[PDB]
Amino acid sequence: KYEAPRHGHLGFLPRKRAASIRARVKAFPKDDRSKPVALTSFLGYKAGMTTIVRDLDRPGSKFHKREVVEAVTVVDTPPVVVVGVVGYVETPRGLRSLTTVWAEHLSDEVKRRFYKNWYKSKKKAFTKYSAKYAQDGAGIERELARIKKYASVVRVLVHTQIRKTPLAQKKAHLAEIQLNGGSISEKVDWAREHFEKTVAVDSVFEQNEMIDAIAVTKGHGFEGVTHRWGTKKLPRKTHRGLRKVACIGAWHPAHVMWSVARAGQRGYHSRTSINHKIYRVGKGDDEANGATSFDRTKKTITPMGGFVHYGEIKNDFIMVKGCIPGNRKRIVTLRKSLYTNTSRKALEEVSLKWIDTASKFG
RNA sequence: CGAGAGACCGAUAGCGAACAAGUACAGUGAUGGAAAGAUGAAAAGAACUUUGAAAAGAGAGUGAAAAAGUACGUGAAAUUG
RNA sequence: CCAGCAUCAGUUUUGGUGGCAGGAUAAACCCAUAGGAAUGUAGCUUGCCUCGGUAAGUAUUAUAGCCUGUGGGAAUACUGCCAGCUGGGACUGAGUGAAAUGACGUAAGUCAAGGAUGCUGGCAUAAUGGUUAUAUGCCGCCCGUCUUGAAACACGGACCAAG
RNA sequence: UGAAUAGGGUGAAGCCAGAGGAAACUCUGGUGGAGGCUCGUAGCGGUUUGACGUGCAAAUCGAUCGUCGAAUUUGGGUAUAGGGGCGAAAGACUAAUCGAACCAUCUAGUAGCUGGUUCCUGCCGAAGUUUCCCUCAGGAUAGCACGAAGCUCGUUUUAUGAG
RNA sequence: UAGAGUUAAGGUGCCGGAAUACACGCUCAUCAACAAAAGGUGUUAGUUCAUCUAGACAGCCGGACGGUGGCCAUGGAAGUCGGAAUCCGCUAAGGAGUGUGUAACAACUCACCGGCCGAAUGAACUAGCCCUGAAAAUGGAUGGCGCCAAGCGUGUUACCUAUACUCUACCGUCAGGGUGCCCUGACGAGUAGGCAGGCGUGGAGGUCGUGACGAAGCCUGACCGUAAGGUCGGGUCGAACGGCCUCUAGUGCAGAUCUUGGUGGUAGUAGCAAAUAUUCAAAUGAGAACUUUGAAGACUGAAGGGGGAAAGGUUCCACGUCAACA
RNA sequence: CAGCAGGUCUCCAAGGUGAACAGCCUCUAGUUGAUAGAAUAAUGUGAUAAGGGAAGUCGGCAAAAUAGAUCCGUAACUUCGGGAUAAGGAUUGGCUCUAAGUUAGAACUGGUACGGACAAGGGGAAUCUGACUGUCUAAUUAAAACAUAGCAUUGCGAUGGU
RNA sequence: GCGGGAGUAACUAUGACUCUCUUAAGGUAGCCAAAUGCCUCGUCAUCUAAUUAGUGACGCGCAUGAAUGGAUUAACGAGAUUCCCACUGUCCCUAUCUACUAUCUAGCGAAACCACAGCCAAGGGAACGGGCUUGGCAGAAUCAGCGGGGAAAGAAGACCCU
RNA sequence: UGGCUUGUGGCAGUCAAGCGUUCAUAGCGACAUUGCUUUUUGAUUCUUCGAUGUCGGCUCUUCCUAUCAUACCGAAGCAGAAUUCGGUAAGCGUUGGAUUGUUCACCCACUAAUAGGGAACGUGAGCUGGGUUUAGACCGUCGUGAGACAGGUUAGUUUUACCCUACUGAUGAAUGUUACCGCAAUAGUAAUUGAACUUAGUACGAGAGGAACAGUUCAUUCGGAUAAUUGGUUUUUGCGGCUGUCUGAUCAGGCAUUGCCGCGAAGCUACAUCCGCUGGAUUAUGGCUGAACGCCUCUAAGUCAGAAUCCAUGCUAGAACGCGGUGAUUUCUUUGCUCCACACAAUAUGUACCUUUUGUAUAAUGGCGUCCUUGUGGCGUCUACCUUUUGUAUAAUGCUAGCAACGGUGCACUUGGCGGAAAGGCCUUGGGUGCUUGCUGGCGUGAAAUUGAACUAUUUUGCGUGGGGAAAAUCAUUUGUAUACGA
Repeated sequence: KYEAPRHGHLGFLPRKRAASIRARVKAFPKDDRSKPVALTSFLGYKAGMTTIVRDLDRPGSKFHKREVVEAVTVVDTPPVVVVGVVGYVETPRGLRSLTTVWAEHLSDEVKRRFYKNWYKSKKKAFTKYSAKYAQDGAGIERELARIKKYASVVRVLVHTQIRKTPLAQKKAHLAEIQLNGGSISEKVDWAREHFEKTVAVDSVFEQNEMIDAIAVTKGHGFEGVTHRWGTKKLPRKTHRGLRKVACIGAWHPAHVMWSVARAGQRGYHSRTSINHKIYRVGKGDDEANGATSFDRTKKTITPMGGFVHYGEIKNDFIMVKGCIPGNRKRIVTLRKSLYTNTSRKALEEVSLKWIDTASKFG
């Protein structure tokens, strides 16, 4: 009953498909016990990268404040629209509300979405898009919600506004998003001014915190043991056992556990990557790219031309030094970081020195 | 070749074979060699009518009975509604 | 027709409770009186040191050990009784209606003998109004053959018919 | 005894000429003939590697490798049949069988060894021990109870013999 | 062979029926649950003795004396190396010495012993509960829950307890008294094996009885009770077979990698025949990618062109069919 | 046995390119088989590439260097029949011109490269045995086994030896 | 078919030569640690980041020796080791793209093939239990995957004795 | 082979005399033994012939620490530092080559440095087949010999599709429904080290030397993220060279020889880019007040400081963990009106105690009688939950109707308000229903109309009847960073 060393990550079991295109995360990043109102996460779309030629954050370096080449995902963040701020409190059973406080006017892309009109799946009943529901009487009793003592974290059901980013569809992408803030009272009080229609981007993301890069990754294949775990080939490479593996079980006992080196789905969950440090926030048009060299390929920010398989960016973006899962077209969900490691390098803006602009190709 | 009988069978028995069993077949080849019986008194083995394309499905006649209809005794089960 | 099980009245056998007694014996749950040996508690007096106590006298306040003499108590190992009370096995008898072997008692009769059940149950050959889906709960490891020894992870059936 | 090797490279031996040499060596050209000379196809042989083995042939298929005017390859006719035929040898070879072909009969040869083997109840029910064997998974005999007919103890008291 | 009457071996906190009982006791560690040499201020009892108001013992506090460096091992020996004498001193204590210290002096402490204090303390010897010695790999792993009494000894009490024990009847063969058989003794778990008894097929001397106004059989129901398998009854048959009375044979099935065949199984799963592109339109028709025809392309041309012998023998051909069969 | 990826004597010989009968490619001339469409995982089946240059695996197995024509230049030693294409270097086609008609000599330019499809040698240094060519285990042993031209003794006068 | 025991040279160290026993009587030319060596990482030089191969000898021959022959000695090979030059997907180091299928579908239609049953940890035990004792755990309609057990597809084991 | 013992023996405790400068234990240890144990190395036929296939390594699937290195501590016959030794404690890290078949044997270059033990050593239906059970041929050694050997050499079979389970991915369905997502009662997880800037030329020393402790950065290596300044691939779509033949020829265009061969960018990726440590519980050990026990000291009362691991932070998830709301008439075993009145069929706090008949959860469990076979047949009427105990509706006056008094006590529970904020609760005005105590009167006597019937109180479900009311989608066409198919 031996062991051979840990080639590949064990605990992505089961390797379940992330059906919904936007990433979810049950364990949300807990409160900013500093900022009086925030959100927990936000929204993005994966677009492309640039080489930010700047200078180091770590100030005591041997080559301190030199020229530094760096990755950056420049993800488009249009602000999300509220349907209603749901006032989750407690009861003596559990995490149960009392009322929501609706928004009056929603967006336009609420037409096609609020349903589950898809084949081999359940509906919803005729809870369609909004008429004019509970907000008038509901807005005052969320004050009385904290007076219960039985009171929990108040949240807000949101939807996107799409075309603004170059993707042309008008059926919105849904999610609930938790409201953070100072205390339970404050994430209710200041969130009354949030449900009006649209929220702020800058409430959750302060410039130069960190931002944990969760999104939905690509489904690579039905990947075998070589790529999915990390086995080799045998150098004889004949017969049956080329890209196979050896042991799955063991003689004594016959019954093993969930470590075994088999084939199946790779990637494609709502997989969480850790503290990618936020570079800058730029609202409109600032940085460019497009340089005629081989580096890595096919995602170009305002060159001569545009991006391939996305569209040219004329919106409002947030720049994360690092990355975030998906590929082109894929809609992402940027969660914030609860444990912010390094000291916040805010107040002033971070350096942009110069950047190229030409073709990307020949 | 004929007759008679024995505590001597009634289609897995016994002569290879009860019946077109050496004949649709197989092996160069004296040879091996299976499937395989069946109405009634009289065949009268269904005219005629009606539906469907033939198959198939219903009324009507013949005859002692059609609760005998041609693949024609009695009929069980896996199989199979 | 055997076992379980049977109206209603009377009785045996075996053991105990509770009340009582004999064999045989006297300690006790607790039993008198006289003389001598002993020595505990309360109260008083006296002496000495010290603020807290102690020693001696106290038969002259009240009471006892252990022995001797005299006198008086004394329910039970074993064994039987009461059917007061309490639980059962076991026997006799009931329209009409026998024969043989008995006892004691009576103007009476009972015990004891000796003559005679009813339905299913296991299941091979001549039964009750019957086949049977079937909760819940408890018991619960099936052969022909070898060997001291296989439900066993020894051999040997889809299933039916021929031999 | 009949049929088959296109194409392509060299050339001793024999014989002559020309320059040169005392003479012979040397030395320059032509004429010419013997090849396991020699080279590539026909005919013809089998080193490596992958896929098959319930599939196309009862040892198969793909990629890859050898020889050829010599100890050359091949067809047809005809002859040799089991202790014989036959050998540069490997009992290779003979109808997928060859260390003695195959077919049929005597033959249902035989198996001191192993396995399998068909109603029930009742009466009633042991033994794994031995003298002994060219004798050992056996069996003559003896120990113990089968079956059937007719009949058969000891508890313990006096001593005697032996560690 | 069955229900009662009484109890063994052994159990009662709980899984799972029965004391969370009673009395006394060490110990409370979850002891209970392996282990020696060898060892211990847990903690209790008995016996003997040193020791004690004749001032036990501890802590704290002193005198550390004169002879004197006693003497002697030895290079040196110094109380302080080895070995012997064994005191005086001052006669209310200091030995010719308990321990440390420097080669050693130099330095220091004290049983012996002094001074405060004022009651039971201490060595042996014996016994018990504890306690130290004790490491290995899949999930409690020295119990599931867990228990500090729901542990254990000693003494006691209550409840539970073998078809045996035990009551009485019943089943099996045989004996005696007296037939017909009844009373009735002793035993009855069971494999080989023998005997007895009972059920059994084909067949038969016998054969009358039953039968076409409904025989064997098929199929289905009732269906006695000793394990063996057989009588009656219902739907139905269209000719066969038993009273009586006894004799005879190829005479009872679960099995040797067996035997005669169908049917199951993997399974409607794989296979569906060596990688020389196929696209589009028509004729005919019930049905057309396939026959057949046209347009167009892949493809080979020392053969996909041409063509004789062995061997086979009418398979060519035209006519004619779509069933079995590809 | 088979409507099986098979065994199976044996006939005839055009064009231009490359010796012939390789290859190349059209004629005379013939034809894609007794099932089919769409996507095109894991896994088994084809090629490309940075940097390194043997470091890896029983295993240079696998994989790489190189290649023609013509000229120069080149190693021990012989059974004198030999080794040589050793090593070490240099250049091509095409077109013009030499000559109004093999072939070779002069002359000019360009590209990644003149054999441009196709096609076409790795070399240096030390060492064994059977002389050479040849025979071989039919379903797990291609060799040092045995033969080989040649040589000797012995049987042995053939009416031999056998 | 082709010997033993004993004694013996300056000096560490050795036995030329000599004697004695035994038997029918005791070997030359030339070579050695083997397809044969117990003893032996023997003993020495050179090579190697270590290097016993390459190549240089040592003598310490368990047990070399001339016709089913020593020995001279050139050519030839799908046969056998090492050093040396250029170098290499074998590996470092894996990625990417491509042909065909898997996924999925139609048709007709295999294969040997028939145990009640299908958790694990501890415990007893025909002796390594999903199956038996306790305790923890364990639902069904469905498809694609992958090589660990049970021990597959199969033949009365290959060792081993009669 | 498995079992057994530990033979042959390994390890430790350790008798501790010796000997190391004095000196039983810094160290060395005569002489050996006791317990443990299963490793050197084997005793035994206990259990096995219708299989019990070998070694070193590649690859991938565990657990323990008889402990090499990382956290924490103490001591020396140790000057700091080099050197020497012992305790708490299993989360993680644990090299590259050469000799040799080969770990053993035996050597080198570094590096922070290169552990121990078991587990069918994962381990031939994943893998090599060098190591490892037969068959060409030769030598040594032995026997009369065919031939043999406890001695060596040369060639000489790894077949195929996993029945059941382990098991890794993807869909389909269960207390109205439900697109969409947060709790953390729980499940899976991640992990290491060095150098340099710099601390400091300070501590301490004869001399070589150079400690405590900070702030700062980065390089080996792993996983997840990874598509821009890198490195390459890109048959898709474009660009360079050579041969033959056809389309009538020239020519303009094609098939064909891998993408013919020669050179880029879609589409992907690394040889590459980005990122990564909170609170709680306690041990060795040291003290703190103070014992057991006049002094004393960490423990009996009393009371604190305190370790990688432990344990949680950080991320995934069938209330036993995808929480659960707004707003409202579902994919789906399956019947399906948004209304609500009457009637009917069965079950229940542990569904008791128990027992006979082919047939008891069940009345044995008001009282009395006309009828009346009679210990029969037949006819008529009916009084909670919950609690106490001998038991428990427990309840003594022939029945029924009417009236009066003490003037209290119980329950359901509307209307009206306040407040908790899901456990939904109470109180009181108007209103509704029932009960205590005492007295008095009557008991004759008849129809309308209709029928199949219940352990029918209660609760759940269903049918019949009746009056005012009423709405989402499945398919499929076409596509994605959605991709295996699904979702």
